[PDB]
Amino acid sequence: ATLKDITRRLKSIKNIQKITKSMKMVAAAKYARAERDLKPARVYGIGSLALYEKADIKVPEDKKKHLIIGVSSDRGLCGAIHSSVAKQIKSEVANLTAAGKEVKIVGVGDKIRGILHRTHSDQFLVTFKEVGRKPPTFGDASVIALELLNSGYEFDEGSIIFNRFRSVISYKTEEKPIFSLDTVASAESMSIYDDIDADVLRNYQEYSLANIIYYSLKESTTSEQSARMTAMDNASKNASEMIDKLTLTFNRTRQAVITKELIEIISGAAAL
Amino acid sequence: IDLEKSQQALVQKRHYLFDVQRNNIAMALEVTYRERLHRVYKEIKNRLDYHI
Amino acid sequence: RKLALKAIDWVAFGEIIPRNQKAIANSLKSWNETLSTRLAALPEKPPAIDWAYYKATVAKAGLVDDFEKKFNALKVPVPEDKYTALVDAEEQEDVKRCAEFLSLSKARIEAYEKELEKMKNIIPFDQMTIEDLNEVFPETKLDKKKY
Amino acid sequence: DPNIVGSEHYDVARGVQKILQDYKSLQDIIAILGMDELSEEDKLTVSRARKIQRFLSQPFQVAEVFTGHLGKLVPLKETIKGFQQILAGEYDHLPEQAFYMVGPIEEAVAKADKLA
Amino acid sequence: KQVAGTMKLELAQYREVAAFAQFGSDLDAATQQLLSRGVRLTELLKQGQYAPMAIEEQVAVIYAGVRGYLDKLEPSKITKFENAFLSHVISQHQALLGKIRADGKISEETDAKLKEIVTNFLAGFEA
Amino acid sequence: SSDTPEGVRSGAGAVRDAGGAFGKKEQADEERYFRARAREQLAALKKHHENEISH
Repeated sequence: ATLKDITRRLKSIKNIQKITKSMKMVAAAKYARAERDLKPARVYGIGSLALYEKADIKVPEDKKKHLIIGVSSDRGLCGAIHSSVAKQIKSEVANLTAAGKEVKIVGVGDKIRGILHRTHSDQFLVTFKEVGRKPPTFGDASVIALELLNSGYEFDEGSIIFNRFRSVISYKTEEKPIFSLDTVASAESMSIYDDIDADVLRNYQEYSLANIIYYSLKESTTSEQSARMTAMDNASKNASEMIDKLTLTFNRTRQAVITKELIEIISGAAAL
Repeated sequence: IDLEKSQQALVQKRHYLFDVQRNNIAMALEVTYRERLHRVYKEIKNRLDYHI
Repeated sequence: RKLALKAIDWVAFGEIIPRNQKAIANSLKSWNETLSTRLAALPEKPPAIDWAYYKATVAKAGLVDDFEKKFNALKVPVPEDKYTALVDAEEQEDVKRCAEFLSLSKARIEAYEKELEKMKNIIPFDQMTIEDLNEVFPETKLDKKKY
Repeated sequence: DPNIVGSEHYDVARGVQKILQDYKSLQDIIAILGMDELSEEDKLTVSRARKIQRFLSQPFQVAEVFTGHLGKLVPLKETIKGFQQILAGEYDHLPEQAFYMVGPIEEAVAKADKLA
Repeated sequence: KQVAGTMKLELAQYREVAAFAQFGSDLDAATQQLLSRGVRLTELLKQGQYAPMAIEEQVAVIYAGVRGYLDKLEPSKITKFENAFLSHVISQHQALLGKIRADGKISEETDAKLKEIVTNFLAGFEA
Repeated sequence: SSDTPEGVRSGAGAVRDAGGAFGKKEQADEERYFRARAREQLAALKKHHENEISH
């Protein structure tokens, strides 16, 4: 704790105070656009939920295969967005693989695959990258849903997990079910339902896969930005408390070396 | 070929455990031998060490 | 220097393969490592008598030179040889099991040597026979083949 | 020293300084950035070294008159046994308010039994 | 100079890149091979107290670290691997180490004999 | 105490001047990027050199 060491440490946190206060002003604009875009696509996911209210379909007893899809960005510094999804995913494959069904997961974005490559390194169909650096769109959901068919894996039950944006402070990780075989998609509620064939229900459910990935590309991007604002305010408040405690230590250490060198001279004259 | 060589390489595994048993008990008996001599070698100095 | 050698027996000696008796060998080599160098520093000989050295320069004799004269005139108490029963009785029962299992696999080699040579008997040509091909591929009684 | 204090004790000694240093060497990053930007192995030298700091505080005999808590004396062999069950990871479900101001290790699971 | 010349650079390569403590991405072909060579050479460098080695007993144990012959262990077993290795070479291989101390260098035929001894011992180390 | 010439201020590039646990978190982060671009580039060299001869 000399005078040089206190200065160089105090000079460092004065840099980190500026960078995180600029970085909050960058991510305050990205959230302010990503708040705007979600309410148009709010009515897009109104329609696919309204399908299942009038026709109540469930996964009846057991499947031979399965899917788990989990969305994220590739960017860090967002707090508890990515581990609120990976720990949800490991809370279901432990709950499954005892009823006998085979599970295979796909993680869109890099940060899910980073968490789940040391334990779940075997149930990976494909991986994606480059999500959320540019704003996500609908043509982005048609590359996930198209390469998901050039895979050979017949899947008969799946789900997707995303953070439902609630407020600026709060997000809620939710789940939504996916009915993908035509067997479960043609059941007792579908008895009234007309002209669609088995070959048309082949067509209709596939557009819902590009749809229901698009509803979760608009939820997990707003919540990843508004937790990149709130967790940067708290790196900026926690830096103001560290320099004001280091200015005081600097001030006492500055005064105590003026006095130290001066007594070396007063005693150097009077000893002659 | 495998069911012949399963009994072939087994009896070479049966004789390994008898080489290991024959030297372990021969050595573990031998480690107590000089250790019996060590303590008497220890005690004959300590009665000399007390007097000097 | 009473000391015995051995053979290189570390690789497959943990692969003894008992009825899931992995701890039987995994504890066996663990005793084998520590006992080796420790009994080597026992096996050769004891060091020089330093009891006679400083008792000669000591003048208070009576219980000094006589104690080294009495206590150093006897035999070394050696150990007992109690490990002989499992030496012979455990060994030959695995060698007697070698006799039957090398012949019960030999008939399984001999019947498999007859099973392929009968497969060469069936066809002498592509267009060979309708009964010699009726050994491997089967026939049965009335109403067996459902489809 | 492993020959004087016994080689089992000497390894709980040096092995509990290793987990304590590694909590100190991340206090720059935890104070600025957050707990939530760490790996999964280094959220397990943080949660295990906050159970170890609290399990070094003991109620003294002379301090009963201050706070009204019974002074505890532990023996030697029940501290070595009681830290190997925090280093191996047997108590990783109990909270950290249970390792605080208790004597031998069985009071820590008893204080954890109280709050439920 | 042969074994600690390459060690000096393999440890220097380690220290530039091995100070994160927070991982997000996975590059086992790219980075995680090099930092696995350091922890095997860091935990090799630890020592005891009042038991100092020799130089040819040092060339042997350092040979087995840089030549890839330890990347299939666990790092919590290398301090245990060392004393079992060192007791085996002083006991069974005394005429080996006397050609390193006398001839100075580790010759190419001396490189040959050591190539089996580490692998023969690694075949039966943990069993 | 920064809105005064008498009150002390900081330089540019002082985080890596200290030597803390952010100066280390940045010196290593740059090697974990520019070691893996060094074999995207390295692989392409054989082809690029050939291409120069071609045109």
